[PDB]
Amino acid sequence: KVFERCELARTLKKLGLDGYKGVSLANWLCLTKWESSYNTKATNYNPSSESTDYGIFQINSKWWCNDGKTPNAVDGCHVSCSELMENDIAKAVACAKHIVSEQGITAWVAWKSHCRDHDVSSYVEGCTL
Ligand code: NA
Repeated sequence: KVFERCELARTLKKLGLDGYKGVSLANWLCLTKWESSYNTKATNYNPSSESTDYGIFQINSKWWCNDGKTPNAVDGCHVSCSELMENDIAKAVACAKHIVSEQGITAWVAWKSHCRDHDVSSYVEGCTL
């Protein structure tokens, strides 16, 4: 599923991400924009660790989900990487909560590069929340 921005905003808020461990909704919307363009089926190969980033949060297979093919890997979220690409982002959100709790918001390099020290208020512009 590719989300519209405000549709995603509403979904992330319903799933308890607004302010979760100090990360505002608009920050999550900026992160997911730059990571995946709001596409739940986004994938990107990471040759540095021969791994793949999956779904709207671009969660990596070396650490956080099982995909079988990744060498020297663990499954921190106890989930198949496929489940992090479901149209229903519930499992993806649960795993993001785990990641941010364990490693902090800086776990997402895309957030550091595009969102940190930027005004991200525009991500909720025109959304009913
Ligand atoms: Na894994």
